Amino acid sequence: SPAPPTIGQVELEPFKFNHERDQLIYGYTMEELYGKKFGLKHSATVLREIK
Amino acid sequence: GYIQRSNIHEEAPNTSVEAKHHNKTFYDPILDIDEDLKDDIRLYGRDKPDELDFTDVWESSYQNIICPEYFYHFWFCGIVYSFEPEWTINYPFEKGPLSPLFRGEHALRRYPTGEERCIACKLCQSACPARAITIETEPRPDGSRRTVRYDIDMTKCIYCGFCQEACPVDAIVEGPNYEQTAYLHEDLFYDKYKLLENGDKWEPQIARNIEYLINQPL
Amino acid sequence: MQNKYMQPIQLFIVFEKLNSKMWISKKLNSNHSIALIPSNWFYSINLFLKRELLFSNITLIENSAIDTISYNLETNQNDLDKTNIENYFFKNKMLVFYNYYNYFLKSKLTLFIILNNLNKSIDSIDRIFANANWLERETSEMYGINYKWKIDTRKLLLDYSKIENPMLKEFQSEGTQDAFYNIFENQVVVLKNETVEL
Amino acid sequence: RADMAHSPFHKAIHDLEDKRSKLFPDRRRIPGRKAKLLLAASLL
Amino acid sequence: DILEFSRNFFTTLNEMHNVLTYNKIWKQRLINIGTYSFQTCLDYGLTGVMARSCGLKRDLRLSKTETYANYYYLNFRSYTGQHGDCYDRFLIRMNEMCESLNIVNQSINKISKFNNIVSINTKKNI
Amino acid sequence: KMRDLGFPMEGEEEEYIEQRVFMREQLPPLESEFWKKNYDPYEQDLFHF
Amino acid sequence: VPIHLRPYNKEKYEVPSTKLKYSTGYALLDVEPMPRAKIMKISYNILHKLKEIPETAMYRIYTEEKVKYIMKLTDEIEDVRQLEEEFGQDSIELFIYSYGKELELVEYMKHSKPWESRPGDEEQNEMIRIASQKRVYLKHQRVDRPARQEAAFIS
Amino acid sequence: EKEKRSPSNNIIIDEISNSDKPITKENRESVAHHVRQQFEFFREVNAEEVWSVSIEEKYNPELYIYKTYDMAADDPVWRQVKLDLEWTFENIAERRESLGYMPTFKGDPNFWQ
Amino acid sequence: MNHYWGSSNTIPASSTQNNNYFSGGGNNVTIRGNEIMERLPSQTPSQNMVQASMKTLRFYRKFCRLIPFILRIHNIGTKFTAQQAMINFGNYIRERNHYRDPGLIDHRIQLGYELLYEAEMHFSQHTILMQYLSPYNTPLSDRGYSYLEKVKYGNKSKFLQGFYKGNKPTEF
Ligand code: SF4
Ligand code: SF4
Repeated sequence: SPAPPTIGQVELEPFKFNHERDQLIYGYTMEELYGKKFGLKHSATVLREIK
Repeated sequence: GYIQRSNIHEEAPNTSVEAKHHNKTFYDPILDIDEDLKDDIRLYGRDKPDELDFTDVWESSYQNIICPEYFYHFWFCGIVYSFEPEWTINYPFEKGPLSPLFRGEHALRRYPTGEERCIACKLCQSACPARAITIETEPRPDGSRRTVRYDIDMTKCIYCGFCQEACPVDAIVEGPNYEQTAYLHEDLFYDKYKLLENGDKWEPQIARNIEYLINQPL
Repeated sequence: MQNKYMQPIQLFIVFEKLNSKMWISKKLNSNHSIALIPSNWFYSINLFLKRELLFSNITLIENSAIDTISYNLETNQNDLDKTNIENYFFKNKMLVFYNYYNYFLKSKLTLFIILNNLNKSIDSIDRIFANANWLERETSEMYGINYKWKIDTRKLLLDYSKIENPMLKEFQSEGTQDAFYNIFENQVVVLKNETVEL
Repeated sequence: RADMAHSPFHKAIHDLEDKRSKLFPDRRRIPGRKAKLLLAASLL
Repeated sequence: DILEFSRNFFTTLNEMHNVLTYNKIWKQRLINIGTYSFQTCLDYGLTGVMARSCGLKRDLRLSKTETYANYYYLNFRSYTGQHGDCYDRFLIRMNEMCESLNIVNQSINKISKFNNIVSINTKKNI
Repeated sequence: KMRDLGFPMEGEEEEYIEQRVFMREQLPPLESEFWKKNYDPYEQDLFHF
Repeated sequence: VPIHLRPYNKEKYEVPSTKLKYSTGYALLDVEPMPRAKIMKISYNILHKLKEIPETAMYRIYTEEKVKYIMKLTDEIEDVRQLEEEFGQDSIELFIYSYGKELELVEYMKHSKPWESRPGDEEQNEMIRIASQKRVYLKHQRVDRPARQEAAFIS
Repeated sequence: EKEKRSPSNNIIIDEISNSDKPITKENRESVAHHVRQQFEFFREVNAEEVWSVSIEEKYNPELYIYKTYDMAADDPVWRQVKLDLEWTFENIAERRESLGYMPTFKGDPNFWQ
Repeated sequence: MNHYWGSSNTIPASSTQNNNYFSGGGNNVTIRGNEIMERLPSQTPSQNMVQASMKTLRFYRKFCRLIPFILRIHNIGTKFTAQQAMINFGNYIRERNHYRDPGLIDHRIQLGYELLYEAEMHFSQHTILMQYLSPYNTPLSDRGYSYLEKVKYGNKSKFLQGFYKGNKPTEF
């Protein structure tokens, strides 16, 4: 019987902290795995008014 | 549940301008700007956006230094909300709006001839959820069946009106009176004299209300 | 009927040593299943329920007990068959029921346990479901149920310095004591009560 | 559908542009305007 | 009179809205207070507004097998939070009041007679 | 030890410390604990003393 | 070779996905970038943990069948959206959380032994059998007038 | 002959489902069949709810955002509700002003002869 | 010990010291604890009468140890001494001697611990909790007593005493 892969104790939790995420993403980055997170997407008129 | 439903998806109404029920100005470009704010990651959890910005910097600086909570809410509550006229009802000189169905002080009624309506059927006694009604009956020497005792503990009563609904001759009613405050616990032990005089005093208003209520089904 | 339904039969598949007795009724919701469970397997059954897939997303909705020692049919005594669940209310000293809801299967599950011992002893499940603490405390104080391996056994709703089970049929709704102020002691005391009767 | 656009259950469907303008704000808040204005004014 | 009450209740609810929702003190008093997730929300048998704040979609009116009293054949919205704290519960309660107004309006419409009889010529109401 | 357990390790994450220190329920006991024969508190056997 | 008897493939399952939800609908629940790999890991660990339960017990058989079903379904599906359309049309995070919960039941069932009988079973079965039976009533029973009680006389 | 089932059939009675496939310890394929059936039931029962479960909502959520002094102005539906209320009030007012009077119930002691 | 009776649940002697220096200590037996009780787990089941009797004896010992504290905090020391209160509660227990179901005895021990904790934390009223410490056939010590019915019904039996004094009101 092949040995099962190891599962971390803190793994299987509903959410993760920073070092837990660092454990999970050892080969990759946030953008490559989770995607892009956007704060606000102002329109052209709003951006022009802000400048 | 108990019927069939081949298509559970409720399709949206027709959006064509040709349609009779087309609703222009339903969507407002100035107001409906949710596409701007729907992609914010702050609305979905504890996470932070990939890039912060000077707009957030300016917002935080405005919130932390100017402290608008001391002028926004102060003005907008105080002045405007104080401009509105008052709501108070002057109780000694005005009364709050009631209805002919209002359940107040109990009374025993009479026929227009002066005869008691109550025939001691004890339906009101068994209808009482609080067991507040006690009735004892003897044949009156002329032969009619009348109560020798009919009393209600007003400290047991829950003022529910089940007894006036159960009465088949409209003998026991709940009147419009609510100013029945007493100084002794024994003043709230209502016997037949008290209920009879309550009926003899409040008969016009009770008659008017019952007249309207009777005419309602008709 | 007019909805997707399936029995919770895997529970008795895993627990191979148990008889299966289940009911569905139109007096209940169409997703509500009632089952009979022996008392000596209740803790293990709840352990299985709390963690097994498609059961783990479950919550305990209600808990209570029925004093069936005085249960009698009052009408239609000739319309009872061997399949009626009320047929299990006879000759049985006590009954206990638990009601759960499962979000994955969108189902209601009621479990019934027959207590036939005079001391009314059954294992507690408040170490599995955090609901069961107050619910089981109230049930134990109301019906005299003796819960074993419970987190908290203190009284929940009853008065201090009193031992009684008011929800038993033998108990009269007026109790046995009344509270009065005592002038000779300048404090409240309890006395044997005389009450009005209608 | 009473909760989506162009629903026959809705009654006020004809030209209510004036009422809609009167009852609702006609300008959009733009971030930073108050902050920049107040900070510059305070410094000056 | 119920429709009149609804129209004025919009204004009174907005009046309560603008002293609490955006208040810095209110936010610092309610945000991230009493936070819990769905696991606690299941362990302690939480239902209703608290269950909608923990993130769970649980409304008995909108359930297919558990609905009652005309609710299944109306059209209203229900709200769920994404943080499970006091602020979410407050906002959910305000939005539930608004949706209750909407449901009352829908019921009154369902017991209403809108169309009338028009003259055969000139399409004039009689 | 705290990092192995899963405690917050940053100032920003401390705002959710309770979610990792209190909101996780204790595991229920095994039924073998209930099936024991004796439940006396342990003490040293003083046979040779 | 069957998947459950096939060694865990790190490269096949630990692959980034380009189509993930912006968030789950639940508070304090994080989107898992690689859900299929986690499902395979938990399934293999469940099989290894079940290796200690007796093979003839229905708990082991039922769990092994369910695990095999889940493994086949998640191996045949490469898109997370169709996988989530299976398994209740909800967030896959809830499914993974509940399956991790399934992990501990193996240890909890060793000390409870659902495959072994208990001393109190017989009384429960007897009281089950007693409850269901025909229940006649004392009234509605025919009683005839008894014959005359003849008197006995001593000698 | 005495019972209606085979000695290997453990279904004493089944009125709920009228099943003809007993689950037995000996028959291991029945366990697999039950697992398949239960997973299919899971999918189907979650695929029939009209509000509780929606994968499209999970992937395309719709949010309500507080942005102005008016809570109703942040949602077109509430604005439509307010306009409908005003429309009903105006219709009632014009309909009642057209008639010019209002019948009322007046008390009559002749009712109490 | 994470329990209300744990050896570390004592009130500190001073604000900077649990006891004097060089050592620790505290009183948790004859007085109440420092922290409040938050849970009271079930009694471990007793398989026979010996375990139940041991539980009863230990509960009685705890009650006897806590008597003086209760008498002081409830201002009931003049009605009876500590020994008299112990004897009265022992009379209660003796009236409960005929019990033979160990589970019932465990339930009773749980209830007794609960009522004792209520008494020692001012949850109950002294005039209410004194019903378990009052004498059965003796007057209380804080007031005088009447011996009228002792003089008139001197040698008369119990039946005659209960016959001369009725069992119902006589007006009705
Ligand atoms: S219900 Fe009416 S008629 Fe009957 S006993 Fe009472 S008052 Fe009399
Ligand atoms: S109103 Fe209700 S509670 Fe009061 S006397 Fe009548 S029946 Fe009884």
